[PDB]
This record gives sequence, structure tokens and C-alpha cells, in this order.
Amino acid sequence: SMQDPLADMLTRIRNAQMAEKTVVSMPSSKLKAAVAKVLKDEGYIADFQISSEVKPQLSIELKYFEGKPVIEEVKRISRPGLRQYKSVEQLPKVRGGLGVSIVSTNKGVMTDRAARAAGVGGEVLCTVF
Amino acid sequence: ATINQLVRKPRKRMVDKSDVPALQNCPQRRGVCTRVYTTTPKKPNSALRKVCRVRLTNGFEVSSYIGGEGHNLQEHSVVLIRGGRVKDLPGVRYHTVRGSLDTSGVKDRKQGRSKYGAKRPK
RNA sequence: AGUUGGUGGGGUAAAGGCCUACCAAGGCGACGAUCCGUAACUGGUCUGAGAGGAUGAUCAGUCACACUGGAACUGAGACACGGUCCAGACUCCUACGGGAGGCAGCAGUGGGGAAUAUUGGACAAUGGGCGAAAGCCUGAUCCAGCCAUGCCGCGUGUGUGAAGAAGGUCUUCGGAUUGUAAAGCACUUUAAGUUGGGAGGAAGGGCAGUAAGUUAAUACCUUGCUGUUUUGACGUUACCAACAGAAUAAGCACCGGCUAACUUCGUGCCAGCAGCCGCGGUAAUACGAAGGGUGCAAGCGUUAAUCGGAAUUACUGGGCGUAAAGCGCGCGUAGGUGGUUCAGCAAGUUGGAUGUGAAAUCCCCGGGCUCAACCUGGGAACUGCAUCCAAAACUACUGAGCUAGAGUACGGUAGAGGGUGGUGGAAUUUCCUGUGUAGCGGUGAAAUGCGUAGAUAUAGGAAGGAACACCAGUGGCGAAGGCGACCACCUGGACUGAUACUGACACUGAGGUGCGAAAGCGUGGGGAGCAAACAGGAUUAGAUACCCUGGUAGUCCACGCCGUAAACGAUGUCGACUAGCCGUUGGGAUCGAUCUUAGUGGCGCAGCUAACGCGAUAAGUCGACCGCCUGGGGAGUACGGC
RNA sequence: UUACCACGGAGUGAUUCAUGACUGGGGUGAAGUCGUAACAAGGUAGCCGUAGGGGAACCUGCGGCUGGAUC
RNA sequence: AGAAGGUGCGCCGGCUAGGGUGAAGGAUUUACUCCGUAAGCUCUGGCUGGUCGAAGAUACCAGGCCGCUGCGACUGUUUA
Ligand SMILES: [Mg+2]
Ligand SMILES: [Mg+2]
Ligand SMILES: [Mg+2]
Ligand SMILES: [Mg+2]
Ligand SMILES: [Mg+2]
Ligand SMILES: [Mg+2]
Ligand SMILES: [Mg+2]
Ligand SMILES: [Mg+2]
Ligand SMILES: [Mg+2]
Ligand SMILES: [Mg+2]
Ligand SMILES: [Mg+2]
Ligand SMILES: [Mg+2]
Ligand SMILES: [Mg+2]
Ligand SMILES: [Mg+2]
Ligand SMILES: [Mg+2]
Ligand SMILES: [Mg+2]
Ligand SMILES: [Mg+2]
Ligand SMILES: [Mg+2]
Ligand SMILES: [Mg+2]
Ligand SMILES: [Mg+2]
Ligand SMILES: [Mg+2]
Ligand SMILES: [Mg+2]
Ligand SMILES: [Mg+2]
Ligand SMILES: [Mg+2]
Ligand SMILES: [Mg+2]
Ligand SMILES: [Mg+2]
Ligand SMILES: [Mg+2]
Ligand SMILES: [Mg+2]
Ligand SMILES: [Mg+2]
Ligand SMILES: [Mg+2]
Ligand SMILES: [Mg+2]
Ligand SMILES: [Mg+2]
Ligand SMILES: [Mg+2]
Ligand SMILES: [Mg+2]
Ligand SMILES: [Mg+2]
Ligand SMILES: [Mg+2]
Ligand SMILES: [Mg+2]
Ligand SMILES: [Mg+2]
Ligand SMILES: [Mg+2]
Ligand SMILES: [Mg+2]
Ligand SMILES: [Mg+2]
Ligand SMILES: [Mg+2]
Ligand SMILES: [Mg+2]
Ligand SMILES: [Mg+2]
Ligand SMILES: [Mg+2]
Ligand SMILES: [Mg+2]
Ligand SMILES: [Mg+2]
Ligand SMILES: [Mg+2]
Ligand SMILES: [Mg+2]
Ligand SMILES: [Mg+2]
Ligand SMILES: [Mg+2]
Ligand SMILES: [Mg+2]
Ligand SMILES: [Mg+2]
Ligand SMILES: [Mg+2]
Ligand SMILES: [Mg+2]
Ligand SMILES: [Mg+2]
Ligand SMILES: [Mg+2]
Ligand SMILES: [Mg+2]
Ligand SMILES: [Mg+2]
Ligand SMILES: [Mg+2]
Ligand SMILES: [Mg+2]
Ligand SMILES: [Mg+2]
Ligand SMILES: [Mg+2]
Ligand SMILES: [Mg+2]
Ligand SMILES: [Mg+2]
Ligand SMILES: [Mg+2]
Ligand SMILES: [Mg+2]
Ligand SMILES: [Mg+2]
Ligand SMILES: [Mg+2]
Ligand SMILES: [Mg+2]
Ligand SMILES: [Mg+2]
Ligand SMILES: [Mg+2]
Ligand SMILES: [Mg+2]
Ligand SMILES: [Mg+2]
Ligand SMILES: [Mg+2]
Ligand SMILES: [Mg+2]
Ligand SMILES: [Mg+2]
Ligand SMILES: [Mg+2]
Ligand SMILES: [Mg+2]
Ligand SMILES: [Mg+2]
Ligand SMILES: [Mg+2]
Ligand SMILES: [Mg+2]
Ligand SMILES: [Mg+2]
Ligand SMILES: [Mg+2]
Ligand SMILES: [Mg+2]
Ligand SMILES: [Mg+2]
Ligand SMILES: [Mg+2]
Ligand SMILES: [Mg+2]
Ligand SMILES: [Mg+2]
Ligand SMILES: [Mg+2]
Ligand SMILES: [Mg+2]
Ligand SMILES: [Mg+2]
Ligand SMILES: [Mg+2]
Ligand SMILES: [Mg+2]
Ligand SMILES: [Mg+2]
Ligand SMILES: [Mg+2]
Ligand SMILES: [Mg+2]
Ligand SMILES: [Mg+2]
Ligand SMILES: [Mg+2]
Ligand SMILES: [Mg+2]
Ligand SMILES: [Mg+2]
Ligand SMILES: [Mg+2]
Ligand SMILES: [Mg+2]
Ligand SMILES: [Mg+2]
Ligand SMILES: [Mg+2]
Ligand SMILES: [Mg+2]
Ligand SMILES: [Mg+2]
Ligand SMILES: [Mg+2]
Ligand SMILES: [Mg+2]
Ligand SMILES: [Mg+2]
Ligand SMILES: [Mg+2]
Ligand SMILES: [Mg+2]
Ligand SMILES: [Mg+2]
Ligand SMILES: [Mg+2]
Ligand SMILES: [Mg+2]
Ligand SMILES: [Mg+2]
Ligand SMILES: [Mg+2]
Ligand SMILES: [Mg+2]
Ligand SMILES: [Mg+2]
Ligand SMILES: [Mg+2]
Ligand SMILES: [Mg+2]
Ligand SMILES: [Mg+2]
Ligand SMILES: [Mg+2]
Ligand SMILES: [Mg+2]
Ligand SMILES: [Mg+2]
Ligand SMILES: [Mg+2]
Ligand SMILES: [Mg+2]
Ligand SMILES: [Mg+2]
Ligand SMILES: [Mg+2]
Ligand SMILES: [Mg+2]
Ligand SMILES: [Mg+2]
Ligand SMILES: [Mg+2]
Ligand SMILES: [Mg+2]
Ligand SMILES: [Mg+2]
Ligand SMILES: [Mg+2]
Ligand SMILES: [Mg+2]
Ligand SMILES: [Mg+2]
Ligand SMILES: [Mg+2]
Ligand SMILES: [Mg+2]
Ligand SMILES: [Mg+2]
Ligand SMILES: [Mg+2]
Ligand SMILES: [Mg+2]
Ligand SMILES: [Mg+2]
Repeated sequence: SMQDPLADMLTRIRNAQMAEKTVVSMPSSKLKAAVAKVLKDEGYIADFQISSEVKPQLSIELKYFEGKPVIEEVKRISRPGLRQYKSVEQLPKVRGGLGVSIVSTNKGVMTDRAARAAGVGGEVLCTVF
Repeated sequence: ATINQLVRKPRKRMVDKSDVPALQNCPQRRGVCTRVYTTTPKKPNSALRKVCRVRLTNGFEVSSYIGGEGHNLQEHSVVLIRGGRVKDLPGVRYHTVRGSLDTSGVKDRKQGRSKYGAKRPK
């Protein structure tokens, strides 16, 4: 019944990335917007736009580079059934730093690298590589 | 199993029962030969196997196998038994130690004669 | 039921139902009370990459106990381990009247067991009791004795030496191997043996003098220093040196694969071996020996036990279409989880500071014993808990919102959805009556059976029970089980279109609650056809079957029970995404065509799967919750509850 | 002399061990006796639930499934 | 099932709680009426002492109980 909207966002991105599409549209929220922005800063997507009119729609344009999609493995970590939190010393590494893990901290939603840069841990949302 | 299901009822370790219920956590135990007889192995094998029925200090009554070519066990012989199952004989779970109390070990044996209680020929 | 709270009082070193008299009826429990079984706890130990699993010998901290059950006294401290009293069980002394005893202190004995040691020395050192001080006591302690029980170290010689000696073994009879191995030749003396030297564990005590302080006093006394004397169980110490000689000192398991190491001779499904596969019945690299070899080595094997490998209880890190595994199906309680905006709060979360987290142990850098084991300095760690400070993304909590989830109001559509009555036509059977006469029926072929007491066929009439051809469809409706004649009455739900409304009211669901084919059970009706049981005839070696002729329960109705099915898509419910093509049942739109919903079928790209195969009606990509599985039998059985 | 109370008595229950004449199934065995139920359309297609019957595998009725061959 | 089994019980005081009847008073329907009554009489209790005997349900009165089995379901009837 959409008890996790972020998992729906990542599932939509993965499913339409596998299907060789160009734009993904979904209901938006101020958390999905932060996730989309942090992906944009990491070069995993082309662009994201938020619609107006009371029921905003968020649309994301994807990248392909070669014949294979740029995002090959995206996975949610902290679900509503588990709620995983980690400290600075325990922030997970995906592909030994070749990827990124999104972390929600009291300074906002950022990457694990920025998380150690500010020295603030938090909740591990998902891992992308 | 889901995380909530596991919280309500965690995973359980199974316990493995010992194959030697007599001699409760003991390396060896002594007993008395209530009778010495001879029996026949299972299907693919054909032989005439020597076995002694032994009553232990526990009060248990079990059957032990006598190794080697010869033996001198008879009624009311005090013996020591150790673990070890004989595959061909059904119901035989123990071995009789040669050369410990009343078994005297095999004679004219010269190779590997420490499992049969034989002194160095010298 | 002093049970839970209150008041007055008592009592204790001290709070308190700790106790007492009244007042009230409370307290605990599915976050597991009560009851049953088992067990001292921790630092730690062993395994494991870790997470975990197993476990509390030795050493250290705490607790409890002192033949069994009670009780108090003395005391700063005890309900008292070598104290008192009372009772009990069990031993013993006795002159027969009468008393004593408690090794779970150190040695020791019997017993039990597979199994665990000396009736040793000294208070020299460190501690403890008393004394003022000498000093006395101390089975604490320090040391010795025994035991390959473990960990570590060192020996059992070194170099040269080819007639490749003799012997053993194998052979193609040439030889190969044991093998530089042996012998011979030349070296060295570790350890053990004998003899001579020789520390360190030692601080102090006694005596005399001296110098300070003590007062009021050079006295006594305390303290410094000087001189002399005196102390060791271990102990024939550690250690060092000299002497003769190679002399004093290798065993155990295995050799088919897993697994490093191969051939002969005996034996012939015997004797035997074996962790698992399995060897042995006349050429056995698997049994038993011999030669050779391989692993370890003062040890080597076997047995018992824990963890690992085992991702084989899977948090990390598994599964449920067919291998084990989705409840027969709904509704719903506790619980778990929660669409989207603001604002607040700071429980979760994050960062910092402070206190604690005993020592020992494990880890790092060092220091000593000739090395190592061992001892020891410093550090790191002890991943935890607690209190303050700060942050506000997420979760939780509070206030106000919103309409994308959910629901309400209004017209229509389809339907074997359910219940109570009534009514139809075809057909079977039975009874009556007419005509008519020798067969009917059934089979693979027969027979039983029905017929001249007039059958079957044929015509008319009557009675009664049950099922509802053709429509009929990969068709429809229902949560599932299931629901087909027609009509009336009562009644649930679903599809479909627009507008308006409520404003998260949602999903799942352990327990519980209902519905639930057929067969079956109870009471009362009904009974045409069919038909378990049963009778007879066939078939057959037999035929308690298949086949034939009959035939009772049952099948039908009302009410009640029963709770099961290959109750199946062998596939839990809910939500969101992901190329296409061909049908079909309801309904909408736009112009027979195009689009769009809710079902019901056939193919198929990615993806998935062990494969078959699934593939928008997933078994694909993901979320929320629940159920279930852990080798085959025994067994969905026994016992207990309901 | 009273209060508290250990031992010890009396009555009646619960639970748990061992044992018991005699009985019911199960497993493992070897060249035994009787049949041939399943696997092919296994020679009457097999299974599932329920009822009756029979030396035994099993047969028959009622409902269900395909995890059934020919077509 | 009164299963089985157990505890108390006499007499004299102290304190204490209830019920019935019922003057005086009050009301109106003024009379064979309604409410209600101090004393007296009468019937139920509670917790606290003391005291005698060998014994307090003291006499008469007044169930014995339990465990396995056969038969008949039971209450009833029958050979004056
Ligand atoms: Mg073994
Ligand atoms: Mg009280
Ligand atoms: Mg008080
Ligand atoms: Mg009080
Ligand atoms: Mg419990
Ligand atoms: Mg214990
Ligand atoms: Mg592991
Ligand atoms: Mg560990
Ligand atoms: Mg380790
Ligand atoms: Mg423990
Ligand atoms: Mg000890
Ligand atoms: Mg201690
Ligand atoms: Mg403590
Ligand atoms: Mg202590
Ligand atoms: Mg304590
Ligand atoms: Mg104690
Ligand atoms: Mg003792
Ligand atoms: Mg004792
Ligand atoms: Mg005592
Ligand atoms: Mg006393
Ligand atoms: Mg006293
Ligand atoms: Mg005192
Ligand atoms: Mg004590
Ligand atoms: Mg004492
Ligand atoms: Mg004591
Ligand atoms: Mg003590
Ligand atoms: Mg003692
Ligand atoms: Mg005494
Ligand atoms: Mg006594
Ligand atoms: Mg006594
Ligand atoms: Mg003793
Ligand atoms: Mg002792
Ligand atoms: Mg003890
Ligand atoms: Mg002994
Ligand atoms: Mg013994
Ligand atoms: Mg020993
Ligand atoms: Mg000892
Ligand atoms: Mg001393
Ligand atoms: Mg003296
Ligand atoms: Mg002594
Ligand atoms: Mg030693
Ligand atoms: Mg040994
Ligand atoms: Mg030992
Ligand atoms: Mg030779
Ligand atoms: Mg020497
Ligand atoms: Mg000295
Ligand atoms: Mg000497
Ligand atoms: Mg090999
Ligand atoms: Mg061998
Ligand atoms: Mg041979
Ligand atoms: Mg072998
Ligand atoms: Mg051999
Ligand atoms: Mg051995
Ligand atoms: Mg072992
Ligand atoms: Mg084990
Ligand atoms: Mg083992
Ligand atoms: Mg494991
Ligand atoms: Mg294992
Ligand atoms: Mg593993
Ligand atoms: Mg898991
Ligand atoms: Mg598995
Ligand atoms: Mg599941
Ligand atoms: Mg199967
Ligand atoms: Mg299910
Ligand atoms: Mg199902
Ligand atoms: Mg269900
Ligand atoms: Mg349920
Ligand atoms: Mg249910
Ligand atoms: Mg079932
Ligand atoms: Mg529900
Ligand atoms: Mg709820
Ligand atoms: Mg939310
Ligand atoms: Mg909630
Ligand atoms: Mg907020
Ligand atoms: Mg913190
Ligand atoms: Mg520590
Ligand atoms: Mg050193
Ligand atoms: Mg703030
Ligand atoms: Mg006729
Ligand atoms: Mg007719
Ligand atoms: Mg159906
Ligand atoms: Mg029925
Ligand atoms: Mg019936
Ligand atoms: Mg009936
Ligand atoms: Mg009837
Ligand atoms: Mg009939
Ligand atoms: Mg028939
Ligand atoms: Mg018939
Ligand atoms: Mg009939
Ligand atoms: Mg019947
Ligand atoms: Mg009916
Ligand atoms: Mg069905
Ligand atoms: Mg099933
Ligand atoms: Mg299955
Ligand atoms: Mg279901
Ligand atoms: Mg589903
Ligand atoms: Mg629903
Ligand atoms: Mg769904
Ligand atoms: Mg859905
Ligand atoms: Mg397909
Ligand atoms: Mg699969
Ligand atoms: Mg598979
Ligand atoms: Mg999940
Ligand atoms: Mg979940
Ligand atoms: Mg899920
Ligand atoms: Mg099993
Ligand atoms: Mg088993
Ligand atoms: Mg088993
Ligand atoms: Mg059962
Ligand atoms: Mg049993
Ligand atoms: Mg039962
Ligand atoms: Mg009695
Ligand atoms: Mg009793
Ligand atoms: Mg008793
Ligand atoms: Mg019994
Ligand atoms: Mg018995
Ligand atoms: Mg018997
Ligand atoms: Mg059959
Ligand atoms: Mg057959
Ligand atoms: Mg058949
Ligand atoms: Mg046949
Ligand atoms: Mg078949
Ligand atoms: Mg069954
Ligand atoms: Mg059947
Ligand atoms: Mg039947
Ligand atoms: Mg039956
Ligand atoms: Mg039959
Ligand atoms: Mg039937
Ligand atoms: Mg059928
Ligand atoms: Mg009575
Ligand atoms: Mg008296
Ligand atoms: Mg009585
Ligand atoms: Mg009685
Ligand atoms: Mg009887
Ligand atoms: Mg009798
Ligand atoms: Mg009678
Ligand atoms: Mg009678
Ligand atoms: Mg009778
Ligand atoms: Mg009767
Ligand atoms: Mg009767
Ligand atoms: Mg009467
Ligand atoms: Mg009577
Ligand atoms: Mg008479």
C-alpha cells in the first residue's frame, strides 16, 4: 500500500533503466527530491524536474554512456521494517569507494564521503554503483 | 523467516545425540561378559563374527566386538570396552580393548601391534 | 488475604508489612506470572575471518555451605569451619552405673570409578595472631617427593669412506635395492658419571660508643651513624673448571581413493579388515607376514568430548509451482507497518565532554633467565553503562493542513449469487383394461431371471418420486465450498458515467470467530431411477473382483451434528513498476475504425529458474505483514489436553 | 504460665521414576508359503477423502484431481 | 456428597450493633386513617475477659465409614 515511497522510487528508476527508457515520472516528496539532487551531483542521472500544481510530479532523465546503463546496482538499505543506523566509523563502503552510499544526517541528505568530511553519521538510505 | 517472525520466535539449535549411550561421556568402561557367542554379518558380507554381551558398571547391557584372530574370553570375564561401531553387525556399538584386564591381546602379531595389546617381540 | 495500600503503635544501627490493631480491596500476569526440570555467578577459557557457538578446571572477585534439622548467646563484627544448647541418623568406650564423635583444613585409608600424588622439611623469605621487646605460634606460605599430564628446550654423535663387502628382498636371472648405509680411518665430549671451586634469595636482631629531641633535667626513652658479633629449609643450589671414553640413551602409526608412501609370500565369502566408499569366492598394492617407503618423534596411536568445515536454524547469510515447506476460505482482537505539506519537541539517531568499565589474561613496543617456555615495565584494548552540552535530515510525539489511498450520495448494466412458495414438459417404473402369441432380456459367447397362471411388443387411463435435454460458450456469478426448467416475493455483492462530499478513516493479522464437496451420524417424512452391503449366474487353477440378473442402507426433504478432500493454479493477502501480437465477457468514449477500464484465454522480448517452465492473471524488479520447512522410515503415530 | 517454633504423628490428594501376568502395533533379518496390488493403456487408468466388505496385497459405492495412454 | 477428615460448644461479666410491637407528637380524607413514637415487652447477632470439673452436642434423643466385583437401570409389587 506504498508503505515505503523511496523503495518505489528506486524500483522505478531501476525498472525503467533496464527497459532502455529516457524519463521516469513519479509522485514527488521533499525526500525523493533530496535523493534526486544528490544523484545529480554524482553524475548518475541527467537531470530532474519537479512539477507545480498541488500534486507535483517529479521526472528524471537517465544516462546510458555506453551500450550499458550508468546505474547498474542500486539497493535500498534502511527499510521501514529494519531502520538501520550507523556511526561515522561504521559507514559502509560499496565497491571499496568506487560507488556511493546515501546517508541522511542532521546536516541533510548527502554522500558517505561528505559524511566523513563533516564527521557526522546517520541513517543509511541506499547504495548506488 | 521475517525479522519480526524471528523476534517472536528465534532460530533453534538442534542437539546431536551420542552414538554411544552407555559409557556416559567416558573414554572406556569395564563390564562383565554375560555370554560369548558368534554371529553373522549383513547381506553383502559373509563371515562368522565374534561378539560378547557385556553388563557394565552403569547397569547397561550392550554388545561388544572382539578384534584379532584369537581370544580367551569366557563367562564372567572382566573386560574393558571403548567406542566404535561395527558396520556389518546390527546392534554392535562398542569394541573390546585387547590386553587391558582379561583379554591378553593377540599373539604372533608383529605389525601394528598396539591396537591389539601385543608386546614388542624383542 | 499480611496478600496490595493507609493510619496509630511496636521493633531495628538504619528505610520498610519487618511486626501488630483497625480501614480499604487491592497487587502480579501472553513484554510469560505461577508451576515443572536443570544450574553457584562473573573476570575469563576454547573454537571461529568475523558475527556467533560451546563452556565456568587451574588464577582473581562475589555468594552459599561446614554429619542432618532448629535456636540463640558472647562479641566492634557470627547465627560461628577445628564454639554453646536442643532434637535426629550412624559409629564407639564402658568396671554396666555412666560418656564421647564429626577430615567439603594438610598428609593418609576404605569405597566408587576408565581415572588424579607424600602420614616429607622449615618458619630462612612474604604475610597473619599476640607482645613493648626479645620472642612464641602458623599443613598460609616457601620448598622438596611422585606421575611423559601439558608447554618449551637439548641429547641419543661428526667427517671421510665403492670390492658399491656379507646377509635379507625382488628379478626379464643381465641385475637392482637396502646403501656411504655398514666395516675401516680420523675427530669432539653437550647431557648423564666422578672430583674441586662457588654467588643470590638477607631486610634484621644483640652489645658499646657517638649526635640530635624529650623535658626540668648530658638520666630513662626514640631516631642517625660508627665498631663487633650473629641468620638459609631449599642445598651436595644456579653456575664454573678438570677427568675417561662413542662409550649410557628410538620408538609408534600408516602405504586402494579421499591422503604423502608398493612389490612379493601365505589364505581362498574362511581367517579377517573397516572413518565413508567398501576389500576377501586361486596371481589380494585393502586380511596376516617379509623387504621397501611415508609421516611424526620421547613420543606415537585409539577412545570420549567442543567448535570449525555446515550458507546444514542462513542477523551478517537459506528457502516454500514439481525436491521438505502457502493454513480449505473469509472477518477480525493484541501486535507490526504508514500517502503528502507546514510548525514545534528532542524519546530513537548523530557528535563532543566527564565518571566508571578491578587486577590478571589476550594484542604492541621493550627488559631479565645462555635461547624458548616463563617472569616482568609501559601502552593499547575492555566494542558497555551513566550524566551533562549541541544538531534537526529521518523515525517517534503534538498542533494545523491537503486529496493521489479508503469510503459516501445519484442514474444505469449483466449474471446457474442466496432463501421461501407455486407451476410446467420429456422420460423411467408400478397398477388397471383391449388386441395378440411364443418368446423376452443380456453377453465376447452364455446362463441366472421374466414367460402359455398369457410375458416382451402395442393402445388408453391412473399414481408417485427424482433430475431439469436443445440454449451451453477458454460463458457468467460467488471469499472459498459451489451455483443451470419457468414464474412471484425477500435479499447480498460487482461492473459502469459525471458531479458533489468526508479528509488517511489504510494493509496485514498470533490468538478468536463464522462459512465449508462428498461420504457419515440423530429425530421425523418420502422413495420412481441408480446403487455400497447381499443373493444368484458366468470367467478362472482359484475369483471373497472386473461382466450379467436382482437388490438394502444411501442418494431426496425439514431440523441438528460432523470440520475432512489431488478443499489444486499442488503458487498467502495487499500495493507499485516492466517490449509486443491474437481472441473473448460486461461498460464506456472519439470518428465499421481508434482509444480506455474491469474480468477470462492463447503466444512471446528482456528477466528468472536445476530443468521443466513462468513471463502485466510473474514463478521478473521491489516493499508491508502473516503462515510454514530443516535427510528417509518410525509417524501425522503414541501419551496428555481440547 | 502464655506466645512463636524444629523433630514427630493422622487423614486425604497431585506428580514423577522403576517394575508387572497378559496384550497391540513397528523395525531389522535368509534361496520359506499364498497370491500379483503398483510401474507400459501394468492388461478394470491411477491417486485423494469417506463408508461397507474381504486370507492378504485389496474390491465396490459417492464426490474430487490429472501428478492419465490412444485420439 | 453428610464422601473421607477436622475445629468450636458450659456458666458469669465488659463493651457494642440490629428487628417487631408501641405513649407523646405531626398530616388531612376528620376517624375501624396515615406517618411516627420514650419507657416497657420480645426476637436476632459481634469481639473481649474470667471461672469450675476428668468430662459442657454431659441425661433421654441422636448416620459407622471405605476399596474391588455379579445381578437388576431407577421409585414401586409379590408366595395373609
Ligand atoms: Mg568412532
Ligand atoms: Mg492484619
Ligand atoms: Mg512507624
Ligand atoms: Mg503500620
Ligand atoms: Mg514460564
Ligand atoms: Mg547443583
Ligand atoms: Mg563460519
Ligand atoms: Mg568468540
Ligand atoms: Mg581467536
Ligand atoms: Mg552457566
Ligand atoms: Mg577447585
Ligand atoms: Mg574470592
Ligand atoms: Mg558484589
Ligand atoms: Mg568471598
Ligand atoms: Mg554482594
Ligand atoms: Mg557465607
Ligand atoms: Mg566438613
Ligand atoms: Mg563427610
Ligand atoms: Mg547445624
Ligand atoms: Mg542459646
Ligand atoms: Mg544462653
Ligand atoms: Mg550484642
Ligand atoms: Mg556464616
Ligand atoms: Mg567459628
Ligand atoms: Mg555453622
Ligand atoms: Mg569462610
Ligand atoms: Mg573439622
Ligand atoms: Mg549440644
Ligand atoms: Mg539428643
Ligand atoms: Mg543422636
Ligand atoms: Mg568427616
Ligand atoms: Mg584431605
Ligand atoms: Mg565436595
Ligand atoms: Mg582409592
Ligand atoms: Mg575400585
Ligand atoms: Mg591415572
Ligand atoms: Mg590433591
Ligand atoms: Mg614466617
Ligand atoms: Mg617468656
Ligand atoms: Mg609441619
Ligand atoms: Mg618433564
Ligand atoms: Mg601414556
Ligand atoms: Mg595427569
Ligand atoms: Mg647379494
Ligand atoms: Mg656436563
Ligand atoms: Mg646471602
Ligand atoms: Mg660439588
Ligand atoms: Mg597417493
Ligand atoms: Mg591395517
Ligand atoms: Mg595370492
Ligand atoms: Mg587403507
Ligand atoms: Mg596388509
Ligand atoms: Mg593405537
Ligand atoms: Mg576421538
Ligand atoms: Mg563428539
Ligand atoms: Mg571426534
Ligand atoms: Mg552455522
Ligand atoms: Mg561434525
Ligand atoms: Mg561457510
Ligand atoms: Mg535471512
Ligand atoms: Mg536449502
Ligand atoms: Mg512467503
Ligand atoms: Mg511427491
Ligand atoms: Mg494459505
Ligand atoms: Mg490456497
Ligand atoms: Mg487460510
Ligand atoms: Mg489462525
Ligand atoms: Mg481462521
Ligand atoms: Mg488438509
Ligand atoms: Mg483482515
Ligand atoms: Mg491496530
Ligand atoms: Mg510518512
Ligand atoms: Mg503506529
Ligand atoms: Mg517535519
Ligand atoms: Mg550519545
Ligand atoms: Mg581489566
Ligand atoms: Mg631475552
Ligand atoms: Mg533545538
Ligand atoms: Mg406392456
Ligand atoms: Mg402408456
Ligand atoms: Mg470453482
Ligand atoms: Mg450429503
Ligand atoms: Mg448418512
Ligand atoms: Mg439422515
Ligand atoms: Mg430414516
Ligand atoms: Mg428401487
Ligand atoms: Mg451389478
Ligand atoms: Mg437393477
Ligand atoms: Mg432396483
Ligand atoms: Mg450404518
Ligand atoms: Mg436436505
Ligand atoms: Mg472444486
Ligand atoms: Mg497444500
Ligand atoms: Mg510436494
Ligand atoms: Mg488464501
Ligand atoms: Mg500475491
Ligand atoms: Mg480485503
Ligand atoms: Mg494483490
Ligand atoms: Mg495490485
Ligand atoms: Mg508464453
Ligand atoms: Mg523457482
Ligand atoms: Mg529450482
Ligand atoms: Mg523486506
Ligand atoms: Mg515484510
Ligand atoms: Mg514483502
Ligand atoms: Mg527425521
Ligand atoms: Mg533419523
Ligand atoms: Mg528421526
Ligand atoms: Mg491422530
Ligand atoms: Mg512412545
Ligand atoms: Mg488424542
Ligand atoms: Mg479414614
Ligand atoms: Mg490418599
Ligand atoms: Mg503423600
Ligand atoms: Mg504403572
Ligand atoms: Mg510388562
Ligand atoms: Mg513374561
Ligand atoms: Mg488397481
Ligand atoms: Mg497388476
Ligand atoms: Mg490397473
Ligand atoms: Mg485382470
Ligand atoms: Mg496407470
Ligand atoms: Mg487422513
Ligand atoms: Mg475409494
Ligand atoms: Mg458405504
Ligand atoms: Mg473401512
Ligand atoms: Mg465387493
Ligand atoms: Mg454408497
Ligand atoms: Mg469419480
Ligand atoms: Mg462430617
Ligand atoms: Mg483444670
Ligand atoms: Mg465417617
Ligand atoms: Mg473411610
Ligand atoms: Mg467384569
Ligand atoms: Mg461371580
Ligand atoms: Mg428385580
Ligand atoms: Mg430392582
Ligand atoms: Mg442389566
Ligand atoms: Mg441398565
Ligand atoms: Mg442391560
Ligand atoms: Mg417411594
Ligand atoms: Mg427412597
Ligand atoms: Mg410367607
